[PDB]
Amino acid sequence: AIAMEAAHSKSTEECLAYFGVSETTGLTPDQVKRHLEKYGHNELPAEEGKSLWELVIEQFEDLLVRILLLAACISFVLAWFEEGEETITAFVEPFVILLILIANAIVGVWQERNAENAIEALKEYEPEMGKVYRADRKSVQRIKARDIVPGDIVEVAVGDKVPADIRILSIKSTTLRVDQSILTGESVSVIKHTEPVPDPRAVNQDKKNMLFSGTNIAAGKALGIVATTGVSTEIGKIRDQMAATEQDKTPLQQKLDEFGEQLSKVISLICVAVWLINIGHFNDPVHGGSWIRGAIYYFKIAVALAVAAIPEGLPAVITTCLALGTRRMAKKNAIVRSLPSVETLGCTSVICSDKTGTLTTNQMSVCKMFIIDKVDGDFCSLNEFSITGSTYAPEGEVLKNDKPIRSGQFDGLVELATICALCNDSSLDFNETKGVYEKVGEATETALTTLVEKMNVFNTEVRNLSKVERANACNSVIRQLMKKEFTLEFSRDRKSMSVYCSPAKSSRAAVGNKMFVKGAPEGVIDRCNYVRVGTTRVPMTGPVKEKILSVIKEWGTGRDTLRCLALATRDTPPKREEMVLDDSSRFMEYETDLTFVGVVGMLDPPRKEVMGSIQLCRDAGIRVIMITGDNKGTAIAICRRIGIFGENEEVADRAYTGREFDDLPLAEQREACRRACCFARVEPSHKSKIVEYLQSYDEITAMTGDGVNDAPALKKAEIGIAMGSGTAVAKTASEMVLADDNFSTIVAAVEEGRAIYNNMKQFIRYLISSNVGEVVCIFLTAALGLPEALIPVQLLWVNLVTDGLPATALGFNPPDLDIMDRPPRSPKEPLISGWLFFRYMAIGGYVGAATVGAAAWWFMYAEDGPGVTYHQLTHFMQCTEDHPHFEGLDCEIFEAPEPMTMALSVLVTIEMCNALNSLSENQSLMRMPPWVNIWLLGSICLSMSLHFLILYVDPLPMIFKLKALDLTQWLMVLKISLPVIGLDEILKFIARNYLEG
Ligand SMILES: Nc1ncnc2c1ncn2[C@@H]1O[C@H](COP(=O)(O)O)[C@H]2OC3(O[C@H]21)C([N+](=O)[O-])=CC([N+](=O)[O-])C=C3[N+](=O)[O-]
Ligand SMILES: [Mg+2]
Ligand SMILES: [Mg+2]
Ligand code: NA
Repeated sequence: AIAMEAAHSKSTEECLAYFGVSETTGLTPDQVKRHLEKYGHNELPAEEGKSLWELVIEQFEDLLVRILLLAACISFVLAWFEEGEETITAFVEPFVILLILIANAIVGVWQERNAENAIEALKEYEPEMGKVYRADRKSVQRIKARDIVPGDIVEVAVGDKVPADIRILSIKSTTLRVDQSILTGESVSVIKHTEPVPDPRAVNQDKKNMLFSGTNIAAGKALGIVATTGVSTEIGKIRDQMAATEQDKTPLQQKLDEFGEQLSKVISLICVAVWLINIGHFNDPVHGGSWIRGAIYYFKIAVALAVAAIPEGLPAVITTCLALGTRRMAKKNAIVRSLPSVETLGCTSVICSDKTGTLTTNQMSVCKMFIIDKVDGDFCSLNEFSITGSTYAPEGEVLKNDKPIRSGQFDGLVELATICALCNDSSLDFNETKGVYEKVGEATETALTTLVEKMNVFNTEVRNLSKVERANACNSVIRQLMKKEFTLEFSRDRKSMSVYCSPAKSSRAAVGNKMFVKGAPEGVIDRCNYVRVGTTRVPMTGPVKEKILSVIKEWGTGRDTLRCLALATRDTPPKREEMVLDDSSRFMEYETDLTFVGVVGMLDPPRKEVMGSIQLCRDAGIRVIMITGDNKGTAIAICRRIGIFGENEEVADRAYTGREFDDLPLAEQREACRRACCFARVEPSHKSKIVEYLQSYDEITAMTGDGVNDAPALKKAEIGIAMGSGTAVAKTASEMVLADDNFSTIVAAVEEGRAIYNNMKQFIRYLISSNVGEVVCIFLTAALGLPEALIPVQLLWVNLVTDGLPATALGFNPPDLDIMDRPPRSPKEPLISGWLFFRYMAIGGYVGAATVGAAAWWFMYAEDGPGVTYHQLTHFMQCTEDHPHFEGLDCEIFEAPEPMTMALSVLVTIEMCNALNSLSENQSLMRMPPWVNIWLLGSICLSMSLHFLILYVDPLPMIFKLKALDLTQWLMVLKISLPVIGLDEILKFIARNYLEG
């Protein structure tokens, strides 16, 4: 018994005992190390996978490979029992088949392993984490879930993942709800308690005092103690049940297997059609005149073709593509959770992004602020100000009219600054490490803390105070004046919050306790009946309200697009008891009969790149919808400002608020979505509905989200996008995660999606095309009787290079060139277009011709070379027998190692040229010089060394039936290959200047 048995049936002390730790200290470095060695890291077994060798063996089991590797033994164990003994070639022949076949598996394992690596390494970008308490310090630590030792103290809050099996110690919140969907199969969140369950053998649905490793905190916060980790996890003892869940294949991978297998069919027919037509040649003297031998040799030709020219692993290539793709993506702060996601991402047609934080920086600060100044019936003067310093740091002055003043010398600004600090839940904190201050709570509010500290409306000291105390200086001071009794926080219905305070130097304070109100101006204003003019209060007249509002609009609608709130108090607050501090609806009741003090106005600029990334979207034909927390006015403004909306365009109907939407009928809602770009003050549901309608127009939609309650809409979206600083519960629902929470990154991701598509297309063209040619060649020698240009072994070598090195080097092609200037790709369109197929044949076929051509040339038009048998090079089987056409031509010439070291000498170089045509799908080599993909270029040279080496190191060429050639002859190779560069080039030009899309 290594595990703590039935903690579900124990008390909190019985659990704090078994390991021995306090919920203040946590596990000491000692016990940390001790449990780390006795129980081990909280993670599954480092499963091995397989060995190279064994995998190679597995690959050696094909119908064709078993057949061929045997059909070569027959022709060898026969070439020994004949009459005419020169056995060396037939001896080494089936062995080379073996060596080559092995080298197939070599690259096989090589590339798959490469694909496997780009999978695992994705997880390095987003490790598992959790909050713990250990003896080190009394603060909250975060660590990788593998670093959690069964025994330490775990902290869980709204949006986190239970990193281990914990027994609940303290329900920090009030109602603890847990998303156990992954294990218990119960999506609906369950409530949790600290009472001990009786039955130790109780089912999960009963152990409602336990939190399971992989379940998600849905509502509230909690503390607990770890009982088991590693494999003994309630989930870990089930993960042995299913190890293989890659159940599903993208419609693209599908469409590809469909086509590629369908090609396998044609490749097979025009294979046993090659062997079949050569039946009258089963009795030739060279075959010892044996039907059996005849069928053996040509059977080798057909099968050898089958084995090479057949597509070795199409589904693998897609994989190679995504692997490599996701690697670049993740490197760009685009963490792609699912694989199919990426394929889809290319087709992204719509992007729903949130303004706050994603489209803007969220560097919250207060730009301007105003208060009433003089009121005389219709005369109403304002006090406009400006506060310098966009930072969260209190390093700025409060200008008035471009001249700095002293906030304190205005009573309006006094009450103002107080409201701020006393309506503030967050505050600041100087950080020593980074050497800067940082928010502590909601940034909206913090910017307020900053303002107060900048205002210093009590002239308190600063320079003599440390940069640590400095941060909460004036704030503390304001707390010294007022005691925060209770708070009535926000509610999207009334749009505000209030606090309640009593004076400092006062014990019997009846008419000394006040109420501080901060909320959106819209509303806060309408519930104001008085206006504070310095330390006075005059009745809140129409005209005043009228002006107040005019400014608020100027600011919000201005080239500053300012989020501004209105601050006010209640001098006549209901009895410290008359308030029932429970019901939200009642809270607005108490927040009436107010005095309007002032209006702050605040900024959170849009990320620099954004403008550009949006303009780009327009180019790539993608649509962009901003969802924001601002009113329609400000939202439209922001939209105009960042290029979502034009400077002058009529947006009347292209932007909605939650309300407006809801006040629409559904048939018209669906209608809106088709042209909407800006949504404001919407509810979490609205997202999902928006997505819905966007689907209804066959849009591929990216949806940003980061809230627990976002999860449904994200999940409904084609591409869910969760923020890196978002709920993990949100991320579990999303297809991709934004490391840098940036809208610009989204856009880059989409671009990458498109580029990957291209690379997939590149690896394909060159594959399929090369192989097309690989067949036509061997079919021509069969359709013309020509002494075959390549023999089985020669062909399997070339193949074993073409799809071995220069092929994989295409996995290193850079992105294309007009990739973003075209409209988004449709998931509906076919993988290989009609024109593309033709392109494949054109090149492919061409390669066969220049393969038999290379032979044809060394004979008929054989310059300075033997043969020169102009006509009837066709029949060569009529030579030993019917030789009245023989003239200075020995028969053993159609068996010369020259036409071979021509065909093959050309093919290998033609494949190099083809590899270069496959840099860009449509873009010329003039626009995309071949010196662009260094790696590919490298493969060429490597391959070239092997070709030379199989011609110049005697063991090789002899065994391969190949004699090297002179320069006067290499010229023919080039003069015969390079025309492909040009042919494809021509074709690309038509695809380019005629069928752009
Ligand atoms: N559905 C909605 N309907 C109306 N207003 C909303 C809505 N959603 C958010 N808001 C308000 O829009 C703002 C968010 O940007 P975003 O990132 O959300 O797009 C939010 O700021 C405050 O109320 C919020 C707020 N608060 O806790 O959330 C507290 C406030 N306070 O009293 O201190 C004031 C808010 N305010 O808007 O004035
Ligand atoms: Mg092949
Ligand atoms: Mg938000
Ligand atoms: Na989803």
